Amino acid sequence: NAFGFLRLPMNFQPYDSDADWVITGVPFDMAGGRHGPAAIRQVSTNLAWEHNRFPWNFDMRERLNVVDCGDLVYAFGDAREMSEKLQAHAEKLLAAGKRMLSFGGDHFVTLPLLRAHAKHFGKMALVHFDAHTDTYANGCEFDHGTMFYTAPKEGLIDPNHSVQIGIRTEFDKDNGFTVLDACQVNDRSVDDVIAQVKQIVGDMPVYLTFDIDCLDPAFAPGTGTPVIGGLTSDRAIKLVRGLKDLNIVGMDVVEVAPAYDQSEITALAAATLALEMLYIQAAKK
Amino acid sequence: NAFGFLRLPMNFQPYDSDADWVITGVPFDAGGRHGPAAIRQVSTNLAWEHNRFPWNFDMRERLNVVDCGDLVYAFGDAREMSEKLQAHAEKLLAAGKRMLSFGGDHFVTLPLLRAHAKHFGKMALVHFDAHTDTYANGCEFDHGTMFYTAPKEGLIDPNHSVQIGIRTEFDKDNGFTVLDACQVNDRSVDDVIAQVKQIVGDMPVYLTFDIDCLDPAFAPGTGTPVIGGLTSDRAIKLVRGLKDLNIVGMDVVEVAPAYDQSEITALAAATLALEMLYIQAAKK
Amino acid sequence: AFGFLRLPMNFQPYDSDADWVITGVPFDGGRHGPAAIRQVSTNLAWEHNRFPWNFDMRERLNVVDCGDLVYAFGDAREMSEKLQAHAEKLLAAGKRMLSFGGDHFVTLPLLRAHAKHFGKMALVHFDAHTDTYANGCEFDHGTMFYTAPKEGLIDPNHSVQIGIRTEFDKDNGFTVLDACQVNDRSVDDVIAQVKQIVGDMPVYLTFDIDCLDPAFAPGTGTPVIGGLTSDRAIKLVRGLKDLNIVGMDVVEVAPAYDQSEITALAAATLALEMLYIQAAKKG
Amino acid sequence: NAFGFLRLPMNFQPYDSDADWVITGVPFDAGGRHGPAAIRQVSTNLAWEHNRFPWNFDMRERLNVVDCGDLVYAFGDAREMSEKLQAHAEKLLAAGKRMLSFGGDHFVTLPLLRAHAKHFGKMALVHFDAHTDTYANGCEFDHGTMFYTAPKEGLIDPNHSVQIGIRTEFDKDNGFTVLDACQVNDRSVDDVIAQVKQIVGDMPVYLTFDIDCLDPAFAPGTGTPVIGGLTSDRAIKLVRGLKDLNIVGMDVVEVAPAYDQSEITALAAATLALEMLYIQAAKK
Amino acid sequence: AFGFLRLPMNFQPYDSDADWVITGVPFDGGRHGPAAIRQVSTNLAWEHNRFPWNFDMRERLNVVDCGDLVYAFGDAREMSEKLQAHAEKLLAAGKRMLSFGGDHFVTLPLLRAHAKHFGKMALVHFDAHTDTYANGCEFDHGTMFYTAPKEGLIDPNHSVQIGIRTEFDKDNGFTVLDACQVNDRSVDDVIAQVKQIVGDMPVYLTFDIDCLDPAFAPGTGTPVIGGLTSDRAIKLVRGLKDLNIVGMDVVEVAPAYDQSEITALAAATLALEMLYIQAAKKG
Amino acid sequence: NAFGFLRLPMNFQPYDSDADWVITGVPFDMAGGRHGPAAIRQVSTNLAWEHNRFPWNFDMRERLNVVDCGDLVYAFGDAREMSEKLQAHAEKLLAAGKRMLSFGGDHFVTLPLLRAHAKHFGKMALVHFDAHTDTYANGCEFDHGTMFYTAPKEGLIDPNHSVQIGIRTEFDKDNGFTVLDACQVNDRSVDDVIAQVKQIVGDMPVYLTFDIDCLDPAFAPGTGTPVIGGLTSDRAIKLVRGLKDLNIVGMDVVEVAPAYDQSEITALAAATLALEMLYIQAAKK
Ligand SMILES: [Mn+2]
Ligand SMILES: [Mn+2]
Ligand SMILES: [Mn+2]
Ligand SMILES: [Mn+2]
Ligand SMILES: [Mn+2]
Ligand SMILES: [Mn+2]
Ligand SMILES: [Mn+2]
Ligand SMILES: [Mn+2]
Ligand SMILES: [Mn+2]
Ligand SMILES: [Mn+2]
Ligand SMILES: [Mn+2]
Ligand SMILES: [Mn+2]
Repeated sequence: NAFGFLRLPMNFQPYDSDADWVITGVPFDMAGGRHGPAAIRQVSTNLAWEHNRFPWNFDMRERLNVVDCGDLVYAFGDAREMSEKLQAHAEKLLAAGKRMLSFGGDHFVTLPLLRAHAKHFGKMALVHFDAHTDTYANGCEFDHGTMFYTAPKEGLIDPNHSVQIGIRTEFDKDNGFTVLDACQVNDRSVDDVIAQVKQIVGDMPVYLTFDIDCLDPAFAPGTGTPVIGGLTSDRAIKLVRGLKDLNIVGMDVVEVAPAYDQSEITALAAATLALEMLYIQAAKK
Repeated sequence: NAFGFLRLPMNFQPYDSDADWVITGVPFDAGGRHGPAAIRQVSTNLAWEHNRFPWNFDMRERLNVVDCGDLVYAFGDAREMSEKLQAHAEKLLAAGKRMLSFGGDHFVTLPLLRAHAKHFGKMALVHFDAHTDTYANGCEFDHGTMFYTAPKEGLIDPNHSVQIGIRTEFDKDNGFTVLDACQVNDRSVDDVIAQVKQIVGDMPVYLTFDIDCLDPAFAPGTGTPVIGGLTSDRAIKLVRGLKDLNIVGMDVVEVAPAYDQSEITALAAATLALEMLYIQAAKK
Repeated sequence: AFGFLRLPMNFQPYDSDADWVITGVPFDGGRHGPAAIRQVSTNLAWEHNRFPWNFDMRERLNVVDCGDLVYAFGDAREMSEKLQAHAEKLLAAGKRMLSFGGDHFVTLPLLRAHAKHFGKMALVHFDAHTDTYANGCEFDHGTMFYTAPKEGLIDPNHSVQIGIRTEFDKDNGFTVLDACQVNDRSVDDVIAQVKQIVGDMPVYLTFDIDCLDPAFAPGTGTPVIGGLTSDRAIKLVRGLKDLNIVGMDVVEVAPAYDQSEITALAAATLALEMLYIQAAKKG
Repeated sequence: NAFGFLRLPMNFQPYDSDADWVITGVPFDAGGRHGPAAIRQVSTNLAWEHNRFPWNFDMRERLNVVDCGDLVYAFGDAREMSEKLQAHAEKLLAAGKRMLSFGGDHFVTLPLLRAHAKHFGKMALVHFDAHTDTYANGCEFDHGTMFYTAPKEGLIDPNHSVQIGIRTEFDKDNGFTVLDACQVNDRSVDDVIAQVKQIVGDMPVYLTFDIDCLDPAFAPGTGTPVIGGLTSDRAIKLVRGLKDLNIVGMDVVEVAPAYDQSEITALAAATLALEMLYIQAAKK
Repeated sequence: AFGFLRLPMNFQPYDSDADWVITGVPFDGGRHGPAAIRQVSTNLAWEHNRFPWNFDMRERLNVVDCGDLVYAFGDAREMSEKLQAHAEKLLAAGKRMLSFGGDHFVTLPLLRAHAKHFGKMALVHFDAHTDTYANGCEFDHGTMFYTAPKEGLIDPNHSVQIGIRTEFDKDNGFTVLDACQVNDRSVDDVIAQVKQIVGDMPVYLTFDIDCLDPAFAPGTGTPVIGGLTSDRAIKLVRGLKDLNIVGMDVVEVAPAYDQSEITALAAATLALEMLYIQAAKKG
Repeated sequence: NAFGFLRLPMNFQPYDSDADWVITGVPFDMAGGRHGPAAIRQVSTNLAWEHNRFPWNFDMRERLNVVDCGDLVYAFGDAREMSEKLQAHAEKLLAAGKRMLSFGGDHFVTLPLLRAHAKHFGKMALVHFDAHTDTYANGCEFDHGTMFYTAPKEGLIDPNHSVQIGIRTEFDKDNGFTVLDACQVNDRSVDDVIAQVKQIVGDMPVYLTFDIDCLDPAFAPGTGTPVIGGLTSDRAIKLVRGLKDLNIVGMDVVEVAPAYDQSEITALAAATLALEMLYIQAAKK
């Protein structure tokens, strides 16, 4: 109570709660993204004092019952156990009617989530903010750059209605994934880019995943794999806000590595983005 | 002598000096006390330029600026800081001097507004910040309440005031014109300045600049950060675009050196401060 | 596997199958610039094709890193002389130079060696400063582009200075594209004007990292607010492909003032782009 | 559940729990608010040890410890923090629980002393700090005045109290025995502990630990640092040497994470905290 | 001039006039340990005779640095196998090893190679942890000195563990000199007991940097308060001269958590002492 | 006024003031010791609130008129001008009857000071706290490791009554300088070491110079040339305090490089040592 993200209530038995949205922390890397959820929670008090978060004219916590269920408990080193307890957690939540905002953690945390969400929402469109496309063909079982190769192959997402925003590194130009790379995103208007995004997604249900490395290192230095020429936090937030009218079933923010943060501005970016992900959900009501 | 901000002369008895502009540091409340120190130390970066770019003249040739050090007051006592600070300002103003002031908590502006209102009348406030600082029901010494109190005491006129760079909850119905960061970041400097001049009119202006207006990327060293702010480039051009307004006093506040990174925030504040001085000099 | 971008170290590069040689020049807190740049560059090494390129620079050029220049602990005079000798023998053997600072001063020896082998050059200069101070000490950064034209090394009248944010001289023949306008103009616009100024002349490309705004390059000794973004820096560099760049360096990185290695990463990324735009013209 | 300090259970309704010891965080005033957060985050470093060295048993097997989170109070209001904090403590104490408390400003101890005095009588204070915190003429909410006020309100008896690690000006004439850092650093642990036991007697003890007691080399993360302090090794052995005293409550305060370096200070505090728990457990 | 302590790099060290070879083993935030250690070591290089010694180690041993071990980005199994192969071929050619971590796990391959060439060894272990966990993952730091005795690589009964500050097993044959007593006893006292435990057996010297108190070595991934000072660490290492040390490593340095480079400097200084005490016995 | 070190009065015209002791800052390196005096001043407020600085039972500022004259103004790059304006400054102060506590800055700052002091006090005994002996035979004209070679050769100090405390690096064992190296200093009692110091110095006038690198890097990380195995701040302060009965004519603290400081603990060590240097002067009265 008054102890989680944004001073929301902790509830460690959330499956039968009245919550609409459950926040879950997943401290996991396989560096230093393990403390991402702690850092995000700790800095979110910056945001909590606004009754109506700018620029909105209503309070999210009045339109949505959001609870923080803490962090996922699993064997210290084991990633298989992480992955299985994460998908299990996610399935039990979805079956109870709840929706998920999730804090990472390694981006790999997303595969368990997509798997669980796919069972309840069908094949999904992926809106992916990152500097990496994370479609690596031959990597380790738990590599965090291989999950959006594995997800289409397991029929979890449809590349042909997915969009990858802020890319700045080598990628495969023929996946059916539409790559809106940081170069053009930075040189195009937010409206322009949202228009193109909406055209691709359709009315398909969306999973929204945001690796913080998508922001330029100056705006978000606290990440393990930085790439220069990224987005501003102002552009990120405007883009996220522009996704209001999509059918976003679930969402997560990942790769925040507090050990490389500077005066918390990377955790602040994640907490503000996570809150915007909530407000756009509340604004559809 | 050669020891204060920008290697300007220290003068701890400025009231009868032949200085036009007096720099005053006010170390007051986290940890924005070293704001003035940080600003002065980093300012030597700028001092070597004879004509600070992009100006084609030397501010120091057109204006006598002296740095009078920091305001002495009972260490924790805030009611002393205010009375000592207003008195300082009143005596400087009566002697014909003008003030560039370094914070320090943003609250320090309210004493300076009281002092300035007695000498210049009701003012227009040009307010760069991420917060509107109009909180109605707060502690008498809360930093985010100065622009609720000031209109109520008749110091400033909301209806010619403007609040630039806002990124947090505010009050749309109170007379202040709020140019939010979302907007300012998407609009040209000329567009915004035009609008600023429209609202302000011919009226006299007190310019207050809370560094949290700048995005934490450029001003990480602040106590209450908000993402999606202004760049240093935009902040400096906007400030430079107020040349033609009647700016009677000015301050830069909320630099918390504990959270600064490679002295970036203090550099921005000192640069902005210097630009505030050139605006004055380019009219003389 | 051990030098910049996991390239081969070759401490005997004068006779070698390499077409380009990377040389660290630790010199003054920019001693450690070259180390910082190498260490962070592994972030880029894993990309077969460095985005947004369509091929691997490593398959179009043999590039080797011969380490750092050895000179007397404090003697800058030996530093200069051993630096210019180093280049003269590299440039002599039909090998090019990407060099890492280090003090910006390091460019002046390199310009002396380059002028003997390519003639008077156009200077493409990324910096917040113009570095043209006449009445300055013998070994001093800032003064090089007063000395270099008087020694007939570069032609101011085809030289361009990009990102300037500080006091400078308007009447000396250098074209200054200050950070105020560079940030308000399109890259294409600026590149067009660069190409117009330089013409067909061989260019030396020098990049003082303070050109970037301190938010992006905090790790610098002489920082100035209101500079360029890394995005704009990289697009401008990339836009110089069609010019004839004979030599290039990246200087002023100071790790003691770096934050989460972002200055070093910006310099390593720019340096890699300087290599790609070379590889772009040979293939 | 598995979420609080040392991965212990959270329980936000601890008053009727079957817990022996309750951990409470009090975020209050620079920037010692994140003291509790910092302590909890770093504490996982210790949690993996089943028998925390050098003990030959597991504290968690002998004691039910729960973490009840942080004290909620009106954000800036300090008079609320005190009344809410004393009430919290009184209700826990009446229910038979004992308190390990994380600061937070050192001032938080005075409410906890009021609560404890009602349940345990007048106490002996064992006080590790670089400051004596006995300032007579201060603000009602000044951190360095709690051990002037507490004797005057009859909460503690100076004549069985001891102040360990002092490195700054103090008052020799007020009943407290002051073991200065110069002395403690030159004397064996057994020597000092002998003396501590002599002074304290059989009387009940409240153990308060301000982290600035540790030399800034080991606890850089503090707001008022003083050189020539204690090592973490000496601090932990001294604390461990109080096993036989009747310690009724305990706290660790003044961890300012903004000034911490690689989480060293928070680690020391959490380790010391855990040792405070083992002292209790080794008597049960 | 480019490796540790400005020693020569030699990427082909198997046939070389060197008697000792320095090898970085970047492995997991200890990837960057070896770099950090090399970069800071120049602080020591300028001393002809490293204090308090009466001669130059560099004039009694040929020491070279062959860089870092090349292995698959994430495959630790290849890391181990290429590491043990590396050592087996070095130890085979009559060359010794000072190695830099890197994860402490790196020692286990090195112990496998060393045991084949020197037999079962006494372990002199500086760490806050005993690293004897039985029921742990295949590749995991902490478990090595459970695996190493079961594989007959070391003899617990002549092995000593110095600086322990955490849970451990009292009954397994290892002699634990915990940081509580080590800090309360004289170096001579402790060295005497070390010499008594080890006897005439060949020793492998492994130094996990968390042994030092976090105040002295902040840059570590698993820190524990109440550890050793660098002064005491260096005096203890120095006191092992008369023992027969066949191989040595320094591990767990994590720069992401270092403060003003003091952890790296402590490790580079210890490593240099490990070299002097070798040079002490040959001259 | 109330603006210098320890909130003491600034006085930029100190030669004819009533001060006994003048504090002078010398921002100079030839890295990053230039801001040493600023850092020292800024952190000294930590100390200023104690009326009687522990462990003393009197107030220094009651027994001594101490003023801070600011920093020495000279040509930005030129060290010759630094050196000459520094010695000139020092001579004018000494001739006026004033005594000097000086903040560095590069250790080289000491040569101008010794030169000026020698003219007024004669040949001096040097009490030197540092990890380096600074007796380098062949270095640059302004090398900061060569000044205590140059000073005996110019007849400024007598090595045979000088003592070098906390040494941890290669030095020349036959200078007549008595080296009390950190190894033994750390293993010997403070009384023991002071006794030996007093025996060597005699009643000769002492210049006390303290390079902060003498402290172990953990206690004082903010220096350019660190060496491990140094002294604690507690031992440094006790030793300095033990020099009360020597005839210390002048004093300085040098090499504080704020760019490598951690939470100001290096500047705090210098400011506390500098204050102790003042209290021992006041305690003889
Ligand atoms: Mn990414
Ligand atoms: Mn990703
Ligand atoms: Mn604000
Ligand atoms: Mn404000
Ligand atoms: Mn520059
Ligand atoms: Mn330059
Ligand atoms: Mn205290
Ligand atoms: Mn206290
Ligand atoms: Mn360990
Ligand atoms: Mn270990
Ligand atoms: Mn030294
Ligand atoms: Mn020295």
